[PDB]
Amino acid sequence: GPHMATGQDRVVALVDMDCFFVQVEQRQNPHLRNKPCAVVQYKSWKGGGIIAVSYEARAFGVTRSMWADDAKKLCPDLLLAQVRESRGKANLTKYREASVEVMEIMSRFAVIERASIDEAYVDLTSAVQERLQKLQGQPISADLLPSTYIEGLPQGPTVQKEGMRKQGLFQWLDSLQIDNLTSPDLQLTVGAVIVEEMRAAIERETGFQCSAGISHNKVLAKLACGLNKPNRQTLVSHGSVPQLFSQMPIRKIRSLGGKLGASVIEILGIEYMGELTQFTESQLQSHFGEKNGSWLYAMCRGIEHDPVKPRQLPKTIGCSKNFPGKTALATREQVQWWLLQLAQELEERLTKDRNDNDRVATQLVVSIRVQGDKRLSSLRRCCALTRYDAHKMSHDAFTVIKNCNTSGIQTEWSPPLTMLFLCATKFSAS
DNA sequence: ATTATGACGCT
DNA sequence: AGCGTCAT
Ligand SMILES: Nc1nc2c(ncn2[C@H]2C[C@H](O)[C@@H](COP(=O)(O)NP(=O)(O)OP(=O)(O)O)O2)c(=O)[nH]1
Ligand SMILES: [Mg+2]
Ligand SMILES: [Mg+2]
Repeated sequence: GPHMATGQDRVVALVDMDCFFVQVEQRQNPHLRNKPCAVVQYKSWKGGGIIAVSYEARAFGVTRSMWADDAKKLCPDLLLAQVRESRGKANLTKYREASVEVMEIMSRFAVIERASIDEAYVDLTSAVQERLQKLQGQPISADLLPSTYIEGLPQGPTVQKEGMRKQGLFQWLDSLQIDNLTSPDLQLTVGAVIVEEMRAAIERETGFQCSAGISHNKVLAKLACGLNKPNRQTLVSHGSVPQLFSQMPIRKIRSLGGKLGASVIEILGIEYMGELTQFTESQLQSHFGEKNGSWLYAMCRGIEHDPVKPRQLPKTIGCSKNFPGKTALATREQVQWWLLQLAQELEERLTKDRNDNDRVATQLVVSIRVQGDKRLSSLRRCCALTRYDAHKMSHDAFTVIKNCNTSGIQTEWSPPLTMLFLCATKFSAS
């Protein structure tokens, strides 16, 4: 009743750049704009692997993870841009720099948490209180929400999508009590106004379009963001959760798309998020552990407490390359050469990070994969990172991994290596 | 032969 | 510390 917390204390948004790497390449090359196009890394093997797809190309069935040659079968006029190659490997610097452009604009409006190269959570609670004081009980005009969808509306008592959007928004605004400065629905609405402004600023100052979700926590904001892509934003209210979750496959919720979600489905014999409400918190904890069980009990009611961490910069800076099938490294000279290439890229990125961000990494993590292992990492070993020197870093990585070489011979490497990975971690202010 | 990252939980 | 899971 009156003591049952409803998880409506915060306003949280999730901003995700639409087909990011594609947009970066389309800004640079106008010939790619408003076309089916995709971004690929490498080229020789099956045309390269697609990692980003414009919405025009998605209409033909092109997806991430698809080989470019296969995508061309679905979409013969697909345009391709290739990721830059440096020191023998894909180099993603152009997209990281574009990411920084966007994140610095977002940070003008509120403290953000960088969740990926192209997505950030925003805690808008305080900004919303400020705007509410400025409004002075003035209603919110639909004109201030020109790209906003209200999930679940319209309902009750009509052909085109923009008309649908406007009907739902009008129903939402008509039911708003702008008198009450602590109304959660009002707070979400003002949050949506602020996100319209943030998205307008991003597009004006970078050329990039994005989608966004506005709700009371990170998981609902993330789910909301996906409901109306591209170039739109969606408000998911607390009240919309029962209907939304009643047909929502468990795997759609961030963190339940893998083994844990499969176990929820299999153990409980359910399919949809909403079905979780019928279990007690102790029941869920008994199946899935204390932490997961409490999290699921709250999440299926729309409640989640994970804070938006004030963290605009990545916590690690890493370099990795796969050596699949027959390209695997089977000589010591090979392993040393590729460790050096990875370490030279890492040195370049670390030196730029130190100059930009007043910090220094102190730990080097070396990960390898050996032929035959189905795991991402076969071995992970750390050593000290005391100088930004590529030859030192590559020598240190070789020292920590050299005992994996089964070959009695000194020149050969067996079993051959199918992945190398260097990661700088444990930053300190400098 | 998807690949290149990056975050975080467990023990 | 090293490994696994979840992303994508
Ligand atoms: N190197 C690499 N980059 C990747 C990979 N997957 C994605 N990227 C890169 C390329 C992506 O552009 C970027 C952002 O990832 P998303 O937000 O998941 N996809 P997007 O923004 O394209 O589409 P949407 O409109 O649905 O949000 O990360 C990968 O496996 N490897
Ligand atoms: Mg995106
Ligand atoms: Mg993203």
